[PDB]
Amino acid sequence: CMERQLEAARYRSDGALLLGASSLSGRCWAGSLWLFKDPCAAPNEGFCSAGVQTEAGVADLTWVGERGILVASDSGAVELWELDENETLIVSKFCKYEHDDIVSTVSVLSSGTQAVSGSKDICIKVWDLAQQVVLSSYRAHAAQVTCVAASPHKDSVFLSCSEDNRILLWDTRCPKPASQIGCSAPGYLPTSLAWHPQQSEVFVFGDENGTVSLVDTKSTSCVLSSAVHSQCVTGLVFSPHSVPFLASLSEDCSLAVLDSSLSELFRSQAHRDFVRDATWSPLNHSLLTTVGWDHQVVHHVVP
Amino acid sequence: RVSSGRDLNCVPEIADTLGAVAKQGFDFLCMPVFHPRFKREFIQEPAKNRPGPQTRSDLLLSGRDWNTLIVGKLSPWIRPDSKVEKIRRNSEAAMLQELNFGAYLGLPAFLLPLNQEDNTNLARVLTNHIHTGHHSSMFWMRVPLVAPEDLRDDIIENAPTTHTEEYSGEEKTWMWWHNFRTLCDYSKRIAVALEIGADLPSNHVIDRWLGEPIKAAILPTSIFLTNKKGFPVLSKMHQRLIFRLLKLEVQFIITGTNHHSEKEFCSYLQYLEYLSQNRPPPNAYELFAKGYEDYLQSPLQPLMDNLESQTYEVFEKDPIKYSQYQQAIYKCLLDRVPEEEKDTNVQVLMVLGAGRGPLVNASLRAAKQADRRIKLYAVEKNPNAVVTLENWQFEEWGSQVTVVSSDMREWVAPEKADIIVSELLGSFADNELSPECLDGAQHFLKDDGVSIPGEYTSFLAPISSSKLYNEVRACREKDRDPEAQFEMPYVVRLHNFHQLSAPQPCFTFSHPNRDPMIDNNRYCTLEFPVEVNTVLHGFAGYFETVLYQDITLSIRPETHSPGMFSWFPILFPIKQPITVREGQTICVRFWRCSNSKKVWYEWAVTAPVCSAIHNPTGRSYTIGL
Amino acid sequence: RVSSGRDLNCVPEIADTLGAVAKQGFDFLCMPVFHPRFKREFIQEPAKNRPGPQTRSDLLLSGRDWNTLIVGKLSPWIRPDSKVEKIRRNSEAAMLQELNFGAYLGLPAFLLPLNQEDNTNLARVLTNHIHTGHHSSMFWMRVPLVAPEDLRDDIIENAPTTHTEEYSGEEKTWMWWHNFRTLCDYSKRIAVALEIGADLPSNHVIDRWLGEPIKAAILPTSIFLTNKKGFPVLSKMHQRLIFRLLKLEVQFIITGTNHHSEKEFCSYLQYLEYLSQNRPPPNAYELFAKGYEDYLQSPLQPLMDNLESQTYEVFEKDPIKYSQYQQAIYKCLLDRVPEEEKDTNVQVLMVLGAGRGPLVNASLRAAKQADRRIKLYAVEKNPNAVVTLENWQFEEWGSQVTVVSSDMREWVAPEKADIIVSELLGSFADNELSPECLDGAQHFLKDDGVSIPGEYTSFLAPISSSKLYNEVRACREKDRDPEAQFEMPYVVRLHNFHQLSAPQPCFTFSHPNRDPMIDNNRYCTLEFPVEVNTVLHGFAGYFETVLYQDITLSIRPETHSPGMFSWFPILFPIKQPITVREGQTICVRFWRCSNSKKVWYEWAVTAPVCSAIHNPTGRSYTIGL
Amino acid sequence: MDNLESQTYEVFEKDPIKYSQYQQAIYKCLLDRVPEEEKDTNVQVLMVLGAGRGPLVNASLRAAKQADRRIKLYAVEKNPNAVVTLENWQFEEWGSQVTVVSSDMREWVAPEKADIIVSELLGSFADNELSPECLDGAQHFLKDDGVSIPGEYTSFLAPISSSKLYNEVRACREKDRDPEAQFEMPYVVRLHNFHQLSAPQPCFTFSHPNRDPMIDNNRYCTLEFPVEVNTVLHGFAGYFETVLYQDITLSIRPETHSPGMFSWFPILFPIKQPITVREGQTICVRFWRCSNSKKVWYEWAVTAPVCSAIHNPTGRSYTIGL
Ligand SMILES: Cn1cnc2ccc(-c3ccnc(NC[C@H](O)CN4CCc5ccccc5C4)c3)cc21
Ligand SMILES: Cn1cnc2ccc(-c3ccnc(NC[C@H](O)CN4CCc5ccccc5C4)c3)cc21
Ligand SMILES: Nc1ncnc2c1ncn2[C@@H]1O[C@H](C[C@@H](N)CC[C@H](N)C(=O)O)[C@@H](O)[C@H]1O
Ligand SMILES: Nc1ncnc2c1ncn2[C@@H]1O[C@H](C[C@@H](N)CC[C@H](N)C(=O)O)[C@@H](O)[C@H]1O
Ligand SMILES: Nc1ncnc2c1ncn2[C@@H]1O[C@H](C[C@@H](N)CC[C@H](N)C(=O)O)[C@@H](O)[C@H]1O
Repeated sequence: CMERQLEAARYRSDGALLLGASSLSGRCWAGSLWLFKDPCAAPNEGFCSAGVQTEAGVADLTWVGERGILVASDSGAVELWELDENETLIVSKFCKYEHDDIVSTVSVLSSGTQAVSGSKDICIKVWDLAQQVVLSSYRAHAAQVTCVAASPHKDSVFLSCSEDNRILLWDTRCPKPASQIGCSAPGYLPTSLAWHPQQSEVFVFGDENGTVSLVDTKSTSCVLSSAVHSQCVTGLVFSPHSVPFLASLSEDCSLAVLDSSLSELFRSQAHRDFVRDATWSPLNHSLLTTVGWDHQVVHHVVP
Repeated sequence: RVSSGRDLNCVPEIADTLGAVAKQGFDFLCMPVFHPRFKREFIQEPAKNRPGPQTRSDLLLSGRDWNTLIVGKLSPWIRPDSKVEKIRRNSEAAMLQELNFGAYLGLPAFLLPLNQEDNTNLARVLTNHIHTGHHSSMFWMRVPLVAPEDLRDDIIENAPTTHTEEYSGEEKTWMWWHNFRTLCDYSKRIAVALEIGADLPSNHVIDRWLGEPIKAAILPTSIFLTNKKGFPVLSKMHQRLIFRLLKLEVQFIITGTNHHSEKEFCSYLQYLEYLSQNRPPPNAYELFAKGYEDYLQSPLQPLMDNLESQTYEVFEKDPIKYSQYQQAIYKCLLDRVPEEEKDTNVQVLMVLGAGRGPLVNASLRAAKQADRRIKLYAVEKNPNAVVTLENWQFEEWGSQVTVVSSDMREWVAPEKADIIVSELLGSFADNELSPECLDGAQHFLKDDGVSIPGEYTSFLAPISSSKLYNEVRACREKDRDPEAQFEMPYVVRLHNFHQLSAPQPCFTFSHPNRDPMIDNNRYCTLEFPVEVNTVLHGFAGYFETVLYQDITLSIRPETHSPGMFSWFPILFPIKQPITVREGQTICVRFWRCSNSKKVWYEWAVTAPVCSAIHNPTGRSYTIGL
Repeated sequence: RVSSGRDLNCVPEIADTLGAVAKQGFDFLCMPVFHPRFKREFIQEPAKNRPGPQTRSDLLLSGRDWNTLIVGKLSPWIRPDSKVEKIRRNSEAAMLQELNFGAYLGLPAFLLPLNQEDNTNLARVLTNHIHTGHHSSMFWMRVPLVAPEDLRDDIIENAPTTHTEEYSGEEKTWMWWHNFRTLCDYSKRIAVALEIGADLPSNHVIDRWLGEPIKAAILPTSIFLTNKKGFPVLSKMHQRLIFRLLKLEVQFIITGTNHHSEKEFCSYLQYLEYLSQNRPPPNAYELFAKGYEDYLQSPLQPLMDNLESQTYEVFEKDPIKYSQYQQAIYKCLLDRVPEEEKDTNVQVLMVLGAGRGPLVNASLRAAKQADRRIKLYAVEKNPNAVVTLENWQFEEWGSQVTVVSSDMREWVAPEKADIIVSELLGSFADNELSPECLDGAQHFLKDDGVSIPGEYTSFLAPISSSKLYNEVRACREKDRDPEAQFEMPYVVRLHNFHQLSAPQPCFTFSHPNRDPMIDNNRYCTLEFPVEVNTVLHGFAGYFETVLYQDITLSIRPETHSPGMFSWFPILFPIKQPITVREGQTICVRFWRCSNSKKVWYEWAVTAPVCSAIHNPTGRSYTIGL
Repeated sequence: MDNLESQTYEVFEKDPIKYSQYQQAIYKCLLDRVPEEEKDTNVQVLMVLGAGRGPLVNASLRAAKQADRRIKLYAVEKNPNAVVTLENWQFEEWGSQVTVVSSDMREWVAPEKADIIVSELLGSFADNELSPECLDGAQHFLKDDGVSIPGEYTSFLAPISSSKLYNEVRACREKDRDPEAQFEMPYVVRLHNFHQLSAPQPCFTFSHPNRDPMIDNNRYCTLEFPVEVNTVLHGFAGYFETVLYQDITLSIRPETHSPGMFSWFPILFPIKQPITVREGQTICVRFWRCSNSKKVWYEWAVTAPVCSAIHNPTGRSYTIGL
């Protein structure tokens, strides 16, 4: 049986669907992890490939390679779950209690051997996944860390953002690893991040007020911006196309899809609660899957 | 033993978690009452219509467990002071919702953070909650010694942490608490959960919190060090603060995960227990005072009222006051009658205000210690104690002691005294009219006669203390001036307070007083150099007295008579708190005033700003002649 | 176990005597504080200058012994109301002297007699004492059921005892207590030590003392009878009074010498213990109420406030209310769906104000008892209980129960009801706005739909009780009308009181109410025949309700639902007590009033005299819509 | 909750500017809604919401034979005592052109919809007589393209110094209530012995009609008043401005005050304790408008250069009855 609040949806390269969800109300506050080789069968538990209960809720997750699942837990743990040989069990590889508060965000760095986590405890941590240890611990921020995002191609570079209003570009090769970046004037709080998968120099960020903006790291200047949403922007997900489209999800319960100049191509009101994640099919590049706290798994068709 | 809770921000199952932490040793648990990640919408559809339940059920704990074991926590996404209107309105409504739920549940406390400068709207919402109905939870505001922004790693290349020290800046969080608490008009329901950091800030930043209503101190696991054998312990400097916090008596709260994997959570706890086991034991004074900290008493009306038998009982047990008197009487006897006169010379000794007789006995012990001879009068105005006295001189003293039932200002003495002995002293020395009483008695002391005490002096010190300011404010009564509480002094065992400058002498009286024209009125100006930032709430008074020569009594802290519990300090409030800054001078003015019927004090602060003149005319407070 | 003291008027040695009586079983001792025969002079010489001591010393007992074991007695020569001036002045001064001494000593009580009609000056002196300082003794006025003059042997030839009975005369001593207590302005510090005689007076003389503040009952040895084996016992009629006095809970006092020489003093005591061992055990109701007698509660603001979880908890334990509801729902189901329709017909049942769900469960039990089928809505305005409810319908009820979070006056119902079920009732029936609430809900009951309750009726009875009059008076607050306390009703477990006439119906409401024009305002006149003399202090309210057909709930004493503790009576005070005489009628008038925001009651007595109209405009008390 | 007295309507009916300003607004609106070719064919439905003794009904009538256009009038009034004056007006004078309606505008079931609603429900702080709540519950009977007159209003605040007024407030202590309540309610006062410390700044703004998807009349606002003298702060003078129609306005803001208009004095919002302000400091003040279903109130607090207590929390000392 599956808890109502769907937190995460990610396609594997082979087309199978990883699902994360928490119980955010009722007697038991926990979470679970699900694998759905039939993605159209989501989220019925009987018609799943694998599935397991976690100690506490899942605030975030990400695929590690092809069989690993890296989880941001309410408990302060970062955990790594391993997919079965058959891929019919999901087995705990490590549970490490290193954060002092809810771990809110997690991301795998380019070479698949390290990860960065972000916490309400205001810390950012760099993990050796093979070693199951915290390599580095950074208190750069002054309020809870909202999102960490690895660069596509460099193991020492990642974005982070906090309710302390700072967007930070990181580079563990420098003596002083973080460097504050963003728009001319300090605007609204940064709530979501995604690197451009082609131009490894550009990213987008979403704010608390529903604006999506495009940033050059080179210009240290905000290129374009658009008011996409009427509420906070919780996720930004680029399509796997040559010229990638950008999926935009929100607490206004809608999904939008925008082109590279950030114009609206599509919008979906299908959800009736917060939209928590988007994931593009590796197979059908026009098929896009969103999940939300309504416990709906919706497969969209994008022009 | 310490009282301590566990702070958690993750609770999968309530029954399990409560058990686990109770096993570990904790007295209570701080947890979310809604899931910390469960952002609710109150206005926009469809999110607003989210099917319930909105949280987990009250049935999961007994009514008693809720009332004694659980401290609520505001959900961390609730931001009433956000610059985004919609977030401001969901937060306003969600804060109400969570606060109403804690009240429904009967929770004894509830935590809310001050984690930024502007908390106006949080303050307004909470004030509004406080003034809605009849619920009982304390509110603990989670404030750090050091702001998060001033605590960060210096690891941002283009945003360095500012190196040059700012005396003010490092007190920024006291001002967070101060403004918040002012906004909410000093509600007795709002207290401090002070969060202690790995790096302590400077003394001065920490002292700042002296006299604030600290109900709990939050210790992250991360601030603990590791000893030889792997156990958690604290730095020397952290220990000093633990001791000050134990002395104050607060509840400790452990927060964060186990950073000593070798042992369980009870290890942190056992260190705190170790610390309190290891502090000094209560001295004799501290044991007497134990129940009385910041408890406010109306001072005795010494003349218009008669003390109760049990009041004489409690103070007769003073292990220092009477043996000090004996020693004064002893030294005086020798000085007045030479060895050759010893069996020829009989000293007339009068005890003025003899109570149940201890100073009469002390006199008697002084005579067969000096080996000299004395005739005793025991004068007492309280006819009820006169019963104890007259039963003493029949069964014991014999005709050596002449018991006299009357006022010393009234008595027609058969002969003159060599020595008058009295203890007519209150905590501000002369606040029981010892001057007026001994003045009207002195006509029967021989021209070369000694008074014991020979003199006394009162002292004043400015103080900070929100707690006491609030205890006074709460003393408002029906059918009198709504501000009278502030225009009278209180005998109080000052405990949760900060003394802002060293005590300075105020009024002085000498006995006998053969001033051609006797005047007991006084006017005095005091200038108190202050070297911290703070808020002034009143003046602690104390006193010193010269019994005889070098034999003294004192409640001035610097020269306090050890073991002597007979007097607590006195507190003289002011109607309105006054902000004082580093390096400023507090100027205060006291008058002693009288007419034929009564005596009173009037006071006013004149710098760094003026207060109203307090108690003009004895309008709120007089001492009856 | 009883709490009892010994009354003595002779104490040679205090330590001995205290011991002796403690041995015998007594909890405390009533004794002189000065020698009863020791007439003192305060004005004329030489008598005035009598060398002391004036009495024995406080040192003879511990402070604790004084506070817990000794009750003072006024010296019997003290006669403040004598017609001889000099005696009047020595008495005034000696009464002060003895009273000051009891206060000095910290005595918990002190006895003074009312042994004659005129006690004005005694009253004045005592009043003056009460308003001097801060002392704590109760004053117990020793009054007999029967005056000594009405008790004498008829053995004076030329002064016969008057044979013809006088209804009034035999109540002369109640009027002694009444005037005295009025003089002293009802001080909460003055209570009754009622002296029981060998011959009881008539019932009516004794009932007179119903609702007075009796703190002790004094039993002379002389009134006890002797049984077969020589032990002391009491007449059947005396036992009845002992039982009423135990029920009231007072302290017993044995007075006089041992008139059963065969045994010791503990024998009298052991009989009293025997008596209280032998009374009925507390029924379920009496056990719930145990801590609540004459304790005054502000009634719930049912709509503007949300009940706390522990409040639902306490009342969910009612062993009768819910099983009565179940039985009403049961009978209704059968009446609406025939056996042939049983599996075809699904009744729509709405619980309006569902709290934590007990009436939803009772509905469910009623359905598989009637063996019929139902669809349930659970409406609740209190979002905190809605949490309990929504956790119930996920874990248990399933889609058979639709939980609805809103006000019943607000809800847009998807379908119409066959049956609405509610318990929105306060102690005066409609004082929680059940009428207004069900009125605005009824538009969704089908044309042939049943409301449970179908109707309710409130009832009123006039009462006597100085104790409650004083509890109300003491409810004066700062910052509001100084008489508001009297212009609002109180939920109270009426205990020390006398009910003056039988309850009479007041307001009645029916549901549904398809009155063409609905009006919930009411005006009613009641005439209460009174057959005793007494003083009126207020009106006890009660109620009855028809759940379904013959299934009822009631807190009217005559028809009280057994075991049902969910409602205490309600009290409606009047500002000023009113004297009523044998055979008079008390007339009272109640109005129920409203506007769109609130509902309130206004009341006035119109006979035998008028009171002021109480609570005009809801100036002191409204019930928020 | 109260009904005005006859003499109160009398005094203000004598305002030499307020009504002729209304007439001019009604005039301009009529022309804008009905073209010359429609003039004799088009009859505008005009509703006066809160009609008092009829001056805005007459001003409407004068506006019609000034614009030379044709109108049907409703005169709604909740005060049954003024309704007596009104119904005696429409018998003796107005005739069936004016339909007098005795009820609350929030309550009335209107037979038809309005082209134009006309009202003056304004107090010295604009919205302090519940004009928003009143026009909100009335708007369902304004046609989709209907105009409200006023179209909008805005309140303004300025900090003030004045020991005299501080003392007048202090002296307002009453028996049987909070001894500090005097300070937690505003006063209509012709401010005279006082010093205004900074220029007035806009506070709350309301628009009519308000077809906000979700209507919310609550408000929270922060104002920063630059002060360039040394002084002591004792309270905030409030004022207001309103857009009747287009460029036709009323104002009691000193800088833009409507000349001759005496119908409103300023409002005063005290603080419990005076606050010392120094040359070059900023006074920061915060106002909230609050409500529930029964009442509306204001709560305020100073946050710089020091904080005051939050005033009037919960409407504990002062509410405006719905
Ligand atoms: C802690 N404590 C326990 N019982 C107390 C009774 C009175 C007081 C009390 C009340 C108001 N003022 C004072 N302090 C000033 C007095 O002058 C203290 N002296 C100390 C010596 C003394 C000796 C005999 C009789 C009375 C006294 C009182 C004490 C404190 C008590
Ligand atoms: C003896 N006791 C112990 N806890 C109490 C809480 C409230 C009250 C209380 C306070 C004011 N008025 C009342 N009585 C009138 C109420 O309508 C009684 N009903 C009885 C049934 C009921 C069921 C659920 C929730 C509340 C109630 C309240 C009781 C009494 C309590
Ligand atoms: N003017 C006065 N004349 C006579 N007795 C006084 C006067 N003023 C105060 N007293 C008594 O002086 C005593 C003062 C007490 N502080 C000392 C009691 C006793 N000497 C002792 O040390 O225990 C009280 O018993 C007062 O009643
Ligand atoms: N107008 C209303 N609409 C909805 N609920 C109401 C209304 N008035 C009162 N209530 C609720 O009705 C319940 C009344 C209680 N006396 C009964 C609780 C529950 N039925 C029980 O017997 O335990 C309370 O929980 C109120 O909050
Ligand atoms: N909700 C309401 N419904 C109907 N009348 C109202 C309402 N609120 C206020 N009023 C009336 O509106 C009038 C407002 C006055 N300021 C104006 C009087 C008149 N229009 C004039 O200018 O002289 C008063 O007569 C109020 O009684």
